[PDB]
This record gives sequence, structure tokens and C-alpha cells, in this order.
Amino acid sequence: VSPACAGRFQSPVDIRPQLAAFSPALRPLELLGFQLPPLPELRLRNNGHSVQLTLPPGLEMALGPGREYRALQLHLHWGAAGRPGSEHTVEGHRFPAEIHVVHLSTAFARVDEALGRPGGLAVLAAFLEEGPEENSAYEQLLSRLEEIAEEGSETQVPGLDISALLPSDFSRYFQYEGSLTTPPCAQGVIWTVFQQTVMLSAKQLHTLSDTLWGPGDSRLQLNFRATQPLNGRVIEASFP
Amino acid sequence: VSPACAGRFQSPVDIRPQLAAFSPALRPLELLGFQLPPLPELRLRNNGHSVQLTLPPGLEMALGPGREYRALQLHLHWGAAGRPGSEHTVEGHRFPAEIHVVHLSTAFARVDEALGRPGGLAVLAAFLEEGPEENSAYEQLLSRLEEIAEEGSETQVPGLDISALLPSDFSRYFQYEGSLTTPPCAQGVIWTVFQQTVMLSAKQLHTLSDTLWGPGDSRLQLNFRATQPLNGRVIEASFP
Ligand SMILES: *CCS(=O)(=O)c1c(F)c(F)c(S(N)(=O)=O)c(F)c1N[C@H]1CC/C=C/CCCCCCC1
Ligand SMILES: *CCS(=O)(=O)c1c(F)c(F)c(S(N)(=O)=O)c(F)c1N[C@H]1CC/C=C\CCCCCCC1
Ligand SMILES: [Zn+2]
Ligand SMILES: [Zn+2]
Repeated sequence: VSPACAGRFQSPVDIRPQLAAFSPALRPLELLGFQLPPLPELRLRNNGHSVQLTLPPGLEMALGPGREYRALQLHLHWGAAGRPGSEHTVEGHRFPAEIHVVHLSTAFARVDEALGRPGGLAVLAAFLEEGPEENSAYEQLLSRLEEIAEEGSETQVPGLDISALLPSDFSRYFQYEGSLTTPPCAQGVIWTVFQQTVMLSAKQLHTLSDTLWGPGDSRLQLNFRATQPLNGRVIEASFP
Repeated sequence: VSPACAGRFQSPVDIRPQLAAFSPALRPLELLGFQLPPLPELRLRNNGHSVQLTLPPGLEMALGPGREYRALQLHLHWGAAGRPGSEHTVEGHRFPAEIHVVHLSTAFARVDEALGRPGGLAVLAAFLEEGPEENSAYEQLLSRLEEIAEEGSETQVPGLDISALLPSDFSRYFQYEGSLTTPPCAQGVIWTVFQQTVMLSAKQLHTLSDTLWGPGDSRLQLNFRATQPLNGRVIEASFP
């Protein structure tokens, strides 16, 4: 086991908005370069614990003036038939699924220099819920999961608008300091959890939860870590 | 000439409390191990642009949960005969002088790794003003300046309570991210500026501004940088 998985300031956490602190210094997130051309293609991989999409160079995210990041990859967390699988919770509610987009501070050339360093890594997190319509951005990934059902498999996909996998509201979010939710669980990670959720169809949510296989001959499902105590940290909110 | 000195997020800045963002997540500063015994003695030095006191290991400081620092050094910025020389200003007001205690993040083993990295270095800053009483804490430093009037000269001084040099209420400060105010003007420095001031007698302030010599045969005076634009940065405050 990696010892940082036992740190005091771990993720995910249960967001209790009434205890969140309004902080008007938290401005709208800004993204640049997220609208990709179809070529070159990206690699979508079933890594045994999630489905990840590796992102190319040139995707820039800023948490505010002088707080600049480059996107590395995104992956998903989900549950199973009639069971939610988001990592973060709100007032103890778990949502069907969750997208994470992991970024590296521009002060660091590599992930290993950033790990455990304050603000070295930043993750954008949005909850996924059921809506009435097929989400066409998600469909480009979801329609390829069958190709990568086996653990350790991967496939190429056309570039797409990565910002279309996220909510349109970039103004309203919680932010706190926490950890990777997978070994080595390094601290210093800045988590931004959007208020607005993204909508997938029931069929889409069922494809995500029901298509991939993990270690052993088990279905890759319920791939979320248990909620961690805040242990005195204060979640901030960009809105009162 | 250090082109970093023309970066976008430099220090110092003009503080405008009405435009500061209050965040209740900014808790009282924690400063442990600052009460130094008389021995060992500390190196106090005139380096030509300020007077510096090197600090030993063991001075621990936190800006928040798991955001910890170790104090390296303190130095001062001052004016001249009836001219103020603080670096930060408040609504255009320049104070007689300012003390800076520079710290290294415990997430970085070396200063040279911390330079340019967000939160790698953190400085505590306090304004010094004129009051009627002589300040015991500052007298320990000021009474020793005549011995190091010459550029490059140094002397050993007894250990003292460094925290006694700082204002009364550790609950009440401004905070923003900026730069060193001297070459190399590295960015990613977290500045914390106490709201309340510290008082020295007119004699002490004169002793500070009038005893040290700089490059050539000029007086070491007005050792402060002009204020820099915020460029969209919002100064935070720890009180409504
Ligand atoms: C186990 C690999 S993973 O799927 O891609 C993964 C993950 F489950 C996960 F939960 C997180 S989290 N929730 O955002 O903390 C990830 F960050 C993640 N992948 C990262 C890899 C783990 C850190 C080691 C760094 C080496 C690889 C560089 C990419 C960083 C993404
Ligand atoms: C010119 C050296 S100094 O006198 O001691 C000095 C200084 F003027 C100054 F304005 C700053 S500031 N206001 O805090 O930006 C300093 F930090 C300062 N410090 C010297 C040593 C500080 C220890 C680690 C920082 C390393 C940066 C390299 C410059 C050396 C500055
Ligand atoms: Zn994740
Ligand atoms: Zn200084």
C-alpha cells in the first residue's frame, strides 16, 4: 500500500454546501484548445479501474489569473444497474457517474515533479445524471466501449470537443484541496466540482456501467473510492 | 534585465480592502517554534540592499491544513529622513517600513526547486509604523545595526522571539500570489500581509533608515520596489 493513501487530506469528500465558504475570488474557469480537430486521433483505454482518454498537448485550463494548467487525460467513475457510482457526494447523495479531467501545473514539466506539491495537479469534476436525450459528445466515447471491453485494451477515437463532456456553466463550482483517489493518493490536488451536472441517456449510463470488464473476470463497475473526512478543511464555493 | 521582473503577476501591489475578497476559509496563521533561545546566535548581515537575519531550522508555519512552511530568513524595507519605505501600500498609503519573513514549503527540499512554483515560497509581511513607545523586539535588531554599517559586513546576534516582531492578531490578513520584489522576481510566491501594524519609536525608525550603507558610498535607504499591477488577481481577506 502507498502511505499517502492514509494522509489526513484525502479525496473524494461529501460536499455539504451549507458548510461551504463563499469566496468571490473564485472566478469562472477558462479553457483553451479543448475543441480538437478529428485528427490526430486520441487513445481510449480500459485500464482495469476506469476508462481513460489520453489528451494531446495544447489543452490549457486556468483556475484564475496566473493559475495555469495543461490537461493530461480524463476518466470516469460509475456504479451499476440501479446503483450510483460518483466519487464525490452532495449532502450524502451519490450521483450516477462522474467525469474527471486531470491537469498538470505549467510550472512542472512532468507529473512526478508535481505529485504532493501544492497546486501541482488540478482535477475538474462533474457529475453525470440521466436526461432525456442522447449526449452526442459522450456517444463518441460510449459507442466504442465494446471495442475495449477487455481489461488492458484500447482503441483510437477521433478528436472531439472535450469541453462538451463538461457542463456549460463554468461559473458555479466548489473547490477544495485533496488527493488523487487512486494510488499513490498524493495530496496537494486542487479539486473543482461543478454545480451544474451533465446529462446522459439511460441507455448511455447502462453502456458505461455494463460494458467493461476489470481484473479477474469481474465487471468493471462501482469504481469509486469511499468518501473521505474533510478533517477541518473548508470547501469553498464560487457562489453564496 | 531579469526578464522575470516584467512578468504579469509581480509584487508588491496596492491593497484596497474594499476590493478584497473575504473567504472564511482563510484561518488564523499558525507559527510554531518561533520562540528562539539566546543560543545558538544568528547571523545578521548587511547585504547591500537590506539587513537580513538568517533563521535556524524548526520555525514551522501553516497557511492552512497541510499547507506548511519553514522560515528561512527575515529582512526589512525602509525609507529615509521623513519618507516612508514599505513595499506594499494600502489605498495609496506607504508605511514607514515593512518586515518580510520568507519561508520554504515543506513540499520542496530546496529553495531552487521552489522558485517559480506556485506556493513554493511564502512570505509574511507586516507594516511598521511610528508609535510613542520603544519596541523591545525590534531594539534587539536595531541596537546591533551600527556594527554592520558597511556593505557586506555581518555579526552574530542572540536568538529572540521572531514572532514578537509580528502584529497582534494572526486572524486578520490579506493574501495574494505574486513575486519576489528583488531579482530574480520569481512568481508563485504567496504573500500574506497582516492587517494590523507594529509600532516603533521615531528614534528606532531613524536608527533603521540612517545606520546602513549601500553600494558605492550611498546610504542604504528606500530599498523598496514600485507597486505592480494586479492584472486580474483578486486580493483575499480573512475577515469581513
Ligand atoms: C488508475 C489510473 S486512472 O484511471 O487513469 C486514474 C484514476 F482511476 C483516478 F481515479 C484518478 S483521480 N480520480 O483523478 O485521482 C486519476 F488521476 C487517474 N489517472 C492519473 C494517473 C495516476 C497518477 C500517477 C501519474 C502517472 C500517469 C500520468 C497521468 C495522470 C492521471
Ligand atoms: C537581495 C537579497 S535580500 O535582501 O535578503 C532579499 C530582498 F531584498 C527582498 F526584497 C526579498 S523579497 N521582498 O522577499 O522578495 C527577499 F526574499 C530577499 N531574500 C534573499 C534570500 C531569501 C531566501 C530564499 C529566496 C531565494 C530567492 C533568491 C533571492 C535571494 C533573496
Ligand atoms: Zn478520478
Ligand atoms: Zn522583502
